[PDB]
Amino acid sequence: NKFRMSLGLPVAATVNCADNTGAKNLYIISVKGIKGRLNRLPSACVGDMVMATVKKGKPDLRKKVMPAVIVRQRKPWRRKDGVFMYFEDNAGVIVNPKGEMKGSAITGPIGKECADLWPRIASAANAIV
Amino acid sequence: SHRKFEHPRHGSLGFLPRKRCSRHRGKVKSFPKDDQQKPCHLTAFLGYKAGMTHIVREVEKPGSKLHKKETCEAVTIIETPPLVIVGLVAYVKTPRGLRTLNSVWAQHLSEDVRRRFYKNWCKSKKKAFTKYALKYDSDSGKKEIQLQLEKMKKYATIVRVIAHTQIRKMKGLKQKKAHLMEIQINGGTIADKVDYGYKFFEKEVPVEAVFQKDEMVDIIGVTKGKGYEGVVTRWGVTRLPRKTHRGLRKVACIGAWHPARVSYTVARAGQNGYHHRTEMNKKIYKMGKSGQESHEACTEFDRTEKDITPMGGFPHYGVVKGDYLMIKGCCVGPKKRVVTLRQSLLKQTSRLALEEIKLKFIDTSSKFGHGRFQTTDEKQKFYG
Amino acid sequence: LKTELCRFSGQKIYPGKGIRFIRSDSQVFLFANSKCKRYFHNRLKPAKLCWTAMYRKQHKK
RNA sequence: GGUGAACAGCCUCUGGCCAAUGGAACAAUGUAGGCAAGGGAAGUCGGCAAAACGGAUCCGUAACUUCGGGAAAAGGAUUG
RNA sequence: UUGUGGCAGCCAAGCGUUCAUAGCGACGUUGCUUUUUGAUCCUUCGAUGUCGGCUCUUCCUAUCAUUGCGAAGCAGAAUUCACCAAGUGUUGGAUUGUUCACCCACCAAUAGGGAACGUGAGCUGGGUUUAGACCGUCGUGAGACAGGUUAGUUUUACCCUACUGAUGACAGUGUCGCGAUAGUAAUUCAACCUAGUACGAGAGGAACCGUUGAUUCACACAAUUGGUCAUCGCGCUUGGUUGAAAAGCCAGUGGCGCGAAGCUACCGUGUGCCGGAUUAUGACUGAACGCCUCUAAGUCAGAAUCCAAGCUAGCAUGCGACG
Ligand SMILES: [Mg+2]
Ligand SMILES: [Mg+2]
Ligand SMILES: [Mg+2]
Ligand SMILES: [Mg+2]
Ligand SMILES: [Mg+2]
Ligand SMILES: [Mg+2]
Ligand SMILES: [Mg+2]
Ligand SMILES: [Mg+2]
Ligand SMILES: [Mg+2]
Ligand SMILES: [Mg+2]
Ligand SMILES: [Mg+2]
Ligand SMILES: [Mg+2]
Ligand SMILES: [Mg+2]
Ligand SMILES: [Mg+2]
Ligand SMILES: [Mg+2]
Ligand SMILES: [Mg+2]
Ligand SMILES: [Mg+2]
Ligand SMILES: [Mg+2]
Ligand SMILES: [Mg+2]
Ligand SMILES: [Mg+2]
Ligand SMILES: [Mg+2]
Ligand SMILES: [Mg+2]
Ligand SMILES: [Mg+2]
Ligand SMILES: [Mg+2]
Ligand SMILES: [Mg+2]
Ligand SMILES: [Mg+2]
Ligand SMILES: [Mg+2]
Ligand SMILES: [Mg+2]
Repeated sequence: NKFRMSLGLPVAATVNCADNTGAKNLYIISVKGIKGRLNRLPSACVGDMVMATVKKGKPDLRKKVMPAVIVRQRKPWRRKDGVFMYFEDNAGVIVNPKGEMKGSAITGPIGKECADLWPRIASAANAIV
Repeated sequence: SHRKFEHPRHGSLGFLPRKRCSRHRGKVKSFPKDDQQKPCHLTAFLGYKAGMTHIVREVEKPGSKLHKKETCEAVTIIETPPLVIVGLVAYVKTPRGLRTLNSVWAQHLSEDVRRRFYKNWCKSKKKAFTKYALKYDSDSGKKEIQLQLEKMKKYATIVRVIAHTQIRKMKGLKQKKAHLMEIQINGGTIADKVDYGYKFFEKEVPVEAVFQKDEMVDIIGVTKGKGYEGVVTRWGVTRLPRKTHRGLRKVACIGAWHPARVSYTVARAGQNGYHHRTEMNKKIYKMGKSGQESHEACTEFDRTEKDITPMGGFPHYGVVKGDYLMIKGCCVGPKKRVVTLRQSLLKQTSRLALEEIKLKFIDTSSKFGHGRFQTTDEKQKFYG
Repeated sequence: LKTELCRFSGQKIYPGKGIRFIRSDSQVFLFANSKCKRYFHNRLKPAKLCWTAMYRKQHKK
C-alpha cells in the first residue's frame, strides 16, 4: 500500500478546494482511518480522505460535512527516493464516500501519491507530479 | 474516581533502572545456542562506531510499491579491525549456573592489551603476565599448559576465546589500551572448539570470518550520555500548561493518597542516557576488507574512485583505514564508541531476512556541513 | 550516475538529497540545500548572488 | 550635543561612579527574554500570555447619529 | 446499616406466526455490592484545605472492543446470549463552571469502576464559600433567599520516609565472567490475492495461508529535511562615537539574511522476540451401569493466558577463573 509520509493538516485546518465544483475553501474536521491518543489532533497528509465542511463557497454546498481528499500540502515530506518534496499551497478536492470525484477537473498539480492512491482523482488531474 | 480518559503509559518499565551503565564496553548477556553439527565458528566481534552516511539501492520486493524502485537509506559505518585471540576459557555447568573451569593465556601478549590490566600503566613495572609468560619456555610449564587443555577438552561444555581489538590501528581514537572480551565459540564438539581456539591463539581473526553479507546481526553498546535530565525529556510525559506556579515540566500527580508511597512506576527526574542496550535485526549491506576492491565505495553502477571515508573525514572519528561493516539503520552510542556485534538469536526467515542488498551509490559528501561534492579531486577540478 | 541540477545555484545534486518544491503553476524547482531554498522563497534573484553558477556563467567567469 | 514632532527612547561631552561578597562549572527544575517547520484557538471556563498592527505623506472612509461625532473607522499605496 | 441506587438468581402465566426456557420472562421470591442517596452521629471543630478540569500512576470485573470457544428463531453478512479471560485498548470536538447529559466525526471500540467521592506546600479558581454592587420575591425594617448576576490574596518544604538518579566501606589490587532475584513490552488495523468464490432463489456476500503497509507504544540514532544561534562566523543596516576613509565599538543579544557544529522532532530515521505448561472448549481409550459415557483411573488438542527464552539492574553486604 501507500507508505507513511509527514502529516501536515490538523483538524480546523483550512485548505483550498482545487476543483470545478464551485466550493472555494474546505475546512478539515476529521480524518478517515485515524485512531487517536489523548490530546492528539487528527492529522491529514497527501492522499488521506478527510471530512470537511465548506466555509466560503457556493451556497448549496455549505453547512454539511463532505468527504474530501487532500492533494497538496505545504509540509515537506521525504519520498522513498530521498527527495523532500512539497508544494506551495494546502489544497484538497471533494470526493464521494466511494472515492469518486464529485466535480470534473482539478486545477493544478496533485500529489503523486494522491493520484496513484485514488483512481479517479488521477484521471481528473491534469498534471501528476 | 476512575480516569476520565485513558492513554497508554509513558516510558517503558521493561528498561529500568536508568542509571549510568556500569560498563563502558557493551557486554553480551546471551550468545546464540550451540549447534554441534555446524563447523566451529565465532559468535560476536568488537567494532567501533565511525559515523553515518547513506545509500540508494534497487529494491527487489514483489508486492511493495518499492519494487524495481530506488530507495535512499541511512547506514552506519563500523570501523572494525581484526581481533587478536589471546586466550581461552572453559565453562562447566553446575546446579548454580556456569562456572569458569579454567583459562589459558597466550605466550606473547601485545603492548596495548596488557594496559587493560592497570589503572595507571605508565608508572607500573609492566609486570602483568611476565612470570606467567615463563610457563612456556620450560618443559614443565608446557606440560601443565597441555594439562589445562586436556582438562578443558575432557570436561567443558562451553568454550570461549578471549579476544582484544587492535585499538592502535585506529589512530582516530586517542586511546592506546585495548578492549577485551570473551566470544563464545559455536559448533563442533568441545574438543573441536578447544582445537579451534588453541590452534588460533595470538593470530588475528577478520570480521569476514565472523559475519557474512546480508546477514542480520545485533549491535550492543552503551548509549549517548545526556546528563541528569528531567521528566518531559527523560520519560516523555506531556508538559503542564503555561500558567502554573512553580514550573511546567513535571509530573503533576505522582500518585494517590494510598499507597502512601511513591510507586516505582511514576516518572521521576534523573539520569538520562549512557544506558546499556541491545538492538536486534540490523542488517549487513557490505563488509569493507582493507586490501580488496570491495573496500572503496565504487559500486557496480558508480565508479568514482573514492574510499568510504567522506570528505574531510568522519566528524569526531577520523578516516576509515581498516576493515568496516556497513549496516542498515542507526547504532547505539556516540561516535568513537565501541560496539559489540553479535550474531542473531532467531532463525532469520522472512523476505526481509533473505533480502539481498546491492547498492548503487554511497554518499561521501563531507558530513561536516552541507556537503556538495563526492571527492576532493572533484572539488578541486570544479574550482581550479 | 544520474545527477540533478539545482535551479537556484545551478550545481549538481547527487542521489538521495535535494528538496523539490512544486510551484502552483505546476513547474518543479529542485533546490540543493536549505540556503538556496530560503533565498528562493525570499525572492532573491540567482543571477545577482555572486556565488551562483548562473551569475558566473552570465558574467563569463 | 546627535536622531526625532519631543524633557519619548537609543549613543556622547561637563560632573559622578563601577558601591552592590568573590572563584569554578553549564545538570534538572526555576525567574526574565528570544526563535520555531505544517495548522492557527483544535488549548482553555475565558484568545489569559505572547504574536500581528503601529511614524509620516497621498487616496478612500460605512451603518448609525443629540447632526457636534463615528474617524486614526474600514481598505489601499509610498518610504533608503 | 442498605430502604433508595446499581448487579445476578429460582419458579414459570404468557410473548417468541405451531413451541414456557433461542432470546425473554409478568405474578412472587432469594440474594449480591457499597461509586449515589437515605439513616446514624462512632473519629475529627487549640482546622484533615471542601466541586470541577488539567497531569500521572496504579488497581477491579459486574467484558465494549481485541485472541480462542459454546448456543441461536446461526444459510452467507450482521446481530443477540453466555464461557476462561483484565494482557492491550477505550479518542478529537461544539454547549455547560459542571461529574452527569446531548450531539458531530473517526474508530476494532468510543464499557463501567476504586485508590480519603485518588490527585490545591501539583496547577487553575470557572463554580462555591466572606467583605463591594444589582435585580426578582419575602420583611414596615435592620435584612433573607437550597433564585439569577458581576468583581473578588491560593502562603512554607531546607526536616524524616518513599521515590528517581550519584559516590561508597566490608581478603591486597586488576581484568574476564556467573547469575539469585526484581522489572519486562509490545498493541491494533487495513489493502491486494483468496473472491465477487463458499452460502444464498435473488438481494447481498465471507474467512485461513501468503504478500505490503499502517496505527498506538517502547528504545535508540542525526546521514537526509526541519527547528535552534551570542560560533556575537560571515554579510547587510539604523542611531551614535572615535578630526576623516579603514577598523571598530556602544544599544544588557541593536536589527535583519544566511549560518556549520551540538542537541533535536512520528516534523526525520532504524529496530521491536524463538519453547513448553495450560484454561474455556472440543476430544481419545474406558469404567462404574453387559450399553452409553471427554472422567471416575489414564490421556489429547488447545488461547491477547501463564512460566520461561530474550531485554534491563545485578552491593545478593553472593560466587568462579586468572594475572
Ligand atoms: Mg485533552
Ligand atoms: Mg478521576
Ligand atoms: Mg478507565
Ligand atoms: Mg525520543
Ligand atoms: Mg498562579
Ligand atoms: Mg552534519
Ligand atoms: Mg538546517
Ligand atoms: Mg531637528
Ligand atoms: Mg530626549
Ligand atoms: Mg510555529
Ligand atoms: Mg478559544
Ligand atoms: Mg477541550
Ligand atoms: Mg473550544
Ligand atoms: Mg465553554
Ligand atoms: Mg492580553
Ligand atoms: Mg466604529
Ligand atoms: Mg441493597
Ligand atoms: Mg434495590
Ligand atoms: Mg458528625
Ligand atoms: Mg473540625
Ligand atoms: Mg494533609
Ligand atoms: Mg469473569
Ligand atoms: Mg498534597
Ligand atoms: Mg471567583
Ligand atoms: Mg459579597
Ligand atoms: Mg445571592
Ligand atoms: Mg520476574
Ligand atoms: Mg543544524
